[PDB]
Amino acid sequence: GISRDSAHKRRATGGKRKSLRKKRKFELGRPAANTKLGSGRVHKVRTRGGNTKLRALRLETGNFAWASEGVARKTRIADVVYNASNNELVRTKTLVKNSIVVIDATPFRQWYEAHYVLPLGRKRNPKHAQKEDENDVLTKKRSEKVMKKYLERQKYGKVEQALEDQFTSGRILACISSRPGQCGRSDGYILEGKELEFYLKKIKSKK
Amino acid sequence: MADQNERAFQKQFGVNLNRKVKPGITKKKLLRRSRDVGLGFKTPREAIDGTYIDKKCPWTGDVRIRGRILTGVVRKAKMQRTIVIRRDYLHFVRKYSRFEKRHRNMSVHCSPVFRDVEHGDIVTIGECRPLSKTVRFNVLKVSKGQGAKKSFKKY
Amino acid sequence: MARGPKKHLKRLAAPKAWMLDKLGGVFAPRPSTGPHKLRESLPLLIFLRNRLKYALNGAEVTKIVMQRLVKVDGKVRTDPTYPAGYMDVITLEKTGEFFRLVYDVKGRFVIHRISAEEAKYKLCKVKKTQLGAKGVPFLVTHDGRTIRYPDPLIHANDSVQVDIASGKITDYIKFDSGNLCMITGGRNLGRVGTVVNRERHPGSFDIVHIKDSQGHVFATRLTNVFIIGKGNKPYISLPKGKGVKLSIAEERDKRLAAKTH
RNA sequence: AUUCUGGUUGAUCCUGCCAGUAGUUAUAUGCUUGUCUCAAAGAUUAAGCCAUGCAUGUCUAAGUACACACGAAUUAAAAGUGAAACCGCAAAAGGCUCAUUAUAUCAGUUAUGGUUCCUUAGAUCGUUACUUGGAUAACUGUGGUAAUUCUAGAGCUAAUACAUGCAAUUAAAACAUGAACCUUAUGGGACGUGUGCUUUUAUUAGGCUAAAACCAAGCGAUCGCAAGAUCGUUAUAUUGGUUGAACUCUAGAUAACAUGCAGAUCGUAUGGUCUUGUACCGACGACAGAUCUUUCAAAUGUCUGCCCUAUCAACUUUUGAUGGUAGUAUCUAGGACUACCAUGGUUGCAACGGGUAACGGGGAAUCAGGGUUCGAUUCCGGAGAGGGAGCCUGAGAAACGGCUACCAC
RNA sequence: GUAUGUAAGCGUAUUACCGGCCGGUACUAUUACUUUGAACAAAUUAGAGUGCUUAAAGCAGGCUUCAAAUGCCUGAAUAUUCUGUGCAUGGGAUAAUGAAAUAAGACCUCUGUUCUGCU
RNA sequence: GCCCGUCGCUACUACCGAUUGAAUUAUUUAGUGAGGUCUCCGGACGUGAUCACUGUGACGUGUUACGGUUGUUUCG
RNA sequence: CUAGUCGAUAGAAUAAUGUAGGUAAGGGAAGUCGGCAAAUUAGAUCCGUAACUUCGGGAUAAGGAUUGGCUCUGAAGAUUGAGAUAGUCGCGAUUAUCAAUUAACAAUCAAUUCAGAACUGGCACGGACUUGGGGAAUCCGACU
Repeated sequence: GISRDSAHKRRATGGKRKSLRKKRKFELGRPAANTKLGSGRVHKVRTRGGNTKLRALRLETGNFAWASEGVARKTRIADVVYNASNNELVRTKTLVKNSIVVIDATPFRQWYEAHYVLPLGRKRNPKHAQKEDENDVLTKKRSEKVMKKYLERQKYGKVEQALEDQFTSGRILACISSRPGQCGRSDGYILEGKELEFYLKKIKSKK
Repeated sequence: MADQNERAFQKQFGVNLNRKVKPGITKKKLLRRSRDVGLGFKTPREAIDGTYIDKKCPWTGDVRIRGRILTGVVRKAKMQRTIVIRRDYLHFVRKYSRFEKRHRNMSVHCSPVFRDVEHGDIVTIGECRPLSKTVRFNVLKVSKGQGAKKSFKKY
Repeated sequence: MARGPKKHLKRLAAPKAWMLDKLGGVFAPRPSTGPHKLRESLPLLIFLRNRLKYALNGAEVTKIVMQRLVKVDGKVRTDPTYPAGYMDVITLEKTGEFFRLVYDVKGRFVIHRISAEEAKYKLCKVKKTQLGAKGVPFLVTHDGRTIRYPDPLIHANDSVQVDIASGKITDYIKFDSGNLCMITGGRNLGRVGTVVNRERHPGSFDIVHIKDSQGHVFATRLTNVFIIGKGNKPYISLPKGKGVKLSIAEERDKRLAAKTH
């Protein structure tokens, strides 16, 4: 294998410090995940003894947080549009850390209608004019405190219009925050404020 | 210096725009938790209201300054966010009880809050975590930086 | 953990405050990861065989600790090479032994007996004050003993007095320049009191300026102090004459005074 | 003992040496050689090859016994011994080596807020078979092979081995939310669930000078019939730390996420309980595991300090050179390494280059100091088991009295 | 009588405050140098003790005890090679460095004719 | 009186040398690959469920209790 | 393609030798006066370059790797820059300053050569054509 030490790499002015204790077991690193977006597989391996680090391969889904509240919802990752550095990881569609991935916009719609009674996004009327079962679970009037609690609530549904265009189309972007190669998950959060409006210039203008 | 020029996006990790629902309104006049070293060194005022990102910055990154603390002089500053400083000392021989002019050279990293450091300015130095293959220090304070003769004066 | 973990220790590399011999043997006892550190501890094979001199050889120790005679700090500690460091109470009831560990004027250890009531309590330092362990609060002592939920005014770098048969704290004293102290493991180690000054180094390792009762000033780093009481007010029975660190001629004065010739 | 002595020259004095005599744990060898107190070691050339020998397992009252080998059998006790055989941990310590290596190893002072960890312990488990499943060694028996150093088929049989999980494995409670409620407010939910521990981000508060004017609730209370506007004191702008601070730490909260886990163990010695209900109870553990602390640690950094040459004066980016930044791996820093980016680190203060019959060091021998020589070799530290290289298992080797390759013999 | 080698007063940050001349606290251009130090394995060297019969050792042993031994202890120190760099402190000679000449001479400060507010 | 140098004798040293020379050295540019770890896949045998095979225990013969050199689609 | 030619005696027939274009399992100069006919090399990019030099070479030295088709991203330009701001008429129509912009901005059109990467095939790759074998020496004559 190849170790992760300084066995290579001539010292600071050019010359070659040659050998000095050829090899050690602990000082090595293994071949990486290279996790394509797939159908959710996983593998177990020994680490430095006792610890069980879990890597990911051929992964499908994950749970992803929200910005202004920290609302973590699990949903199927659809696809990818962008990775941060290696375009030769973009084209093969490989799951890495904090790359620009589009996910779902589905479960955040139904989860939020307690606080965000106005449904996000605006679904098409004349084919979805029937409710299965939307309009009753929006308000219901409750004859009680919770609808009255939702009156001083829904004062925070002043969200960004760009995701409101994106929620009504049903494909939101997000940023997978955790490490795929340390715990075997795809855990993240939606980019909302400033890097959301930034990276579309990195995508739609380069489209 | 930066208008966030990067092929990815750069941001100080650990903060988020939380907009309406909040315990009170903790504006803090900027969403940037600027820490301090607290070892007697005053913080630079530009660090708190900075737009620079600099994950390896000792004030604003995932860094806590460790080790010892020293002073010295700087020679080269071409490389990015990184200057080339120089220290002086002596050596005690056995044959003569006499001394010499030898020196070492440690390359060091800069936050851009000490923008425009030149030859031969005077810069104190403090230690931190390894950055990349040589850099285990970080610049503390432009303390004097004054050559009253050749370097530090306009013309 | 790499090709080790150094499961031996030969002659001449043990700390020579053990009063360890040279001839014949080629090894130290090498204690096993107990409630104190390596160079600070003082095990049973060192004390009982060579200075208490009630066990003749090492195989003589293999009976007495396995016949359950010696118990230290209430626990029997049946392993013979238990490290048994500083400020610990050797609770040997036969024939009423009751020993502890106080460092000498000469920095070594002394065969010295305490009382049974002095065996009930003991004094102990702390290193940090911790929040996060069960449930919210915690406190870590110096000797591997733990305190959960202490009184909230005792901060770190203090010395508290506990009953070993219980899990409570019976007394604590402050970190003040009017207190009786003990130096543990320095050049000036083994002097009682009588500190008046400290200078906080701005990063790091503040040394403390500790004087004696006769005006001789001395110092060491902060890892050696053991605050052992108030102004001329100890909390233990003391060893011989009070850590005074006299001259060699004054040490030769006891060579001529308290001798028969 | 801050010590000289002979020789040039016909004869003189001089610089200059050379020779002499001193010790020398520094090895050999020559001769001699009564007693003794102690006692260096196939390092040097050759890290060359090797017949045989041997340097490694271990059992307690207590993990598992069906051993005729039997103690015992009117204690079927089997507790003896347990040879076995599954297990438990260890086998990475020491000891042998100086062959590679040069600001590297190391010396020292020094970080781990930039990480992990076998075990002692120290707090440390009220979150529907219950005290379940199946299956194997020994043990027999059939064998085999050209083979002493290996090994099949069959019959079996256990667990503190494995698989699975309940009678308190239990929820009340506490408690978030929907919910019996109903009301204007430091007012109010009956109940369904949710309630362990870690994995994972995200969010939140993360270490806080003093008065009002004023106004949204209009709170105790005030104007007032009251609404509701005024003002106003106390608990209340109540999380830790070196206390040098995002220590992103075990803490506190929100939000979900997967995957396990949550002692079906045991004997000494039995008891309180007799309702003999084998219901309820003794200390225990050599016991197992999780949480944290601790200890011994190890592996990279931090500074200063290394031997010789100008017939080495400029070096390093082939395919990383020096930094940017994201990311990967890795137990973690990180050009460690991929990709994108900048055009740099270094040097006459002997840099890069070669060379050494050079492992560093604690240290060793000689005099008046200053020393120059060396120090393979019991202490310490770093390394290798023919030449080299991968790697299992485990906490821990890149291990060689473990295995694998090739190569040598 | 004399001497001066002694401390205070006196040609002046002999610092600001609360204390009984006397404690605590506001609170200082640097180095190199040197001061006392701190930290920092022995072992060896030096070596303090010490009649292993002496030595080289070694840390043993010494002891009305003589007729019982209860018979306390001394011990196993101390610094140099535990050179150095760097980490405290004393000191202000030497050795340089260091302001105020395209302009700061200051304001102890009621201090703003700035504004950053900050709880 | 010392004493200078070719020259020839004789011995020895060392250097230059056509011979593109001769062994040996520690690296090293690229040219095929042992053998492993990871991994795409493969998936013997050996099962548990199961359509289903049949006895008795059962049910209304079949199914299962109990099981089979049980076969077969089923699904792991 | 555009223009123009079948004009070279003929239908037939698989003998030598000759005439020219070839491949031939082994070894590869033994062959012969002699390595002469004849074979390998040939393009381009990437290194990698020895002795002797008049310091312009020798230099294509030698010594090598690499080279399809198909599917893509990365780069090298040109014209209008874009153009706030306040109102008018009735969103139509109408009236203006210029920082940041803006590095392949925002509209628009653009040559062609690069710089990489996935995947795949006689396992042949400049596929035919264009087109070099090389190396120490001697002796000439300098050279074109």
